[PDB]
Amino acid sequence: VKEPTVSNADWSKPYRPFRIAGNLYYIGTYDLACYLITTKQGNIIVNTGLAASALQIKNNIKALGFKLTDTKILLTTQAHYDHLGAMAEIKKITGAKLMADEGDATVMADGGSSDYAFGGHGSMFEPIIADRLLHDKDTIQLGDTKLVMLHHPGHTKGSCSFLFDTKDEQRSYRILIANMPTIVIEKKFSEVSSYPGIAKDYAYTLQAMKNLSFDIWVASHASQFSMHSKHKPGDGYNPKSFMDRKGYDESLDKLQKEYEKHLN
Ligand SMILES: [Co+2]
Ligand SMILES: [Zn+2]
Ligand SMILES: [Zn+2]
Repeated sequence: VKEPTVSNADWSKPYRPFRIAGNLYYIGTYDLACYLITTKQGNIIVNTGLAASALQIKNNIKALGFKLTDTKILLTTQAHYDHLGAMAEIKKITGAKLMADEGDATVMADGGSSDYAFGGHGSMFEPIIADRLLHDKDTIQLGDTKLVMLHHPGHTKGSCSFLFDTKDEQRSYRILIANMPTIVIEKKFSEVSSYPGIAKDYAYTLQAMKNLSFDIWVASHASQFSMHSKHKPGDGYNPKSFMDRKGYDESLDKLQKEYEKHLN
């Protein structure tokens, strides 16, 4: 396994973990977004960072006063090394069930060596095998929390978002953990031959994502939802700073124009 060169220091830069809304917490790096969802029956972790991120993740969970041994479920939005780098390790240590969008099961099982965009040069992250293959609109229940997986292909063949309700003592929130449909290739869709449905998948995702409704959206990278504009370490609890429909729409507009060009 050889993790590709990382030029962006913020991918490994530690960041102080915080509560976003209800039982949703941010436990990722300065730019690689990882989430903890805490329930009465244990916890869900969504994403890791790079290979070395396992230490920070364990520490972040601890720092919020939760227990790593309460981890029951592992999810990802995206089978790329920047979001699955430490997943094999976290799964080993926790013994949690990994649930994955069927579209990415294969790439995950080979550590990214069959990746349509970065394949052919061996494993880019430690292979993981999912205990559950999820399809569009499958639900994941733990205690009183229920997640809906949304198949949002294109970024990866199985990239996906999660839609779920949480509550604090005053209010309930509909949260989208979105995988934004960014384009990873530099060439035209028509030339990406080992992913024949790539253009149709982007078209489907862009349309499906525009029509979603929620109170709060977050993304796979902190920068993609401007997390550092909405929250500083020490802010305390403030779900409302993550209410940002305009931000979401502006982002999908940009990604729509990108889709039209075919690349970046
Ligand atoms: Co299936
Ligand atoms: Zn990616
Ligand atoms: Zn990424």
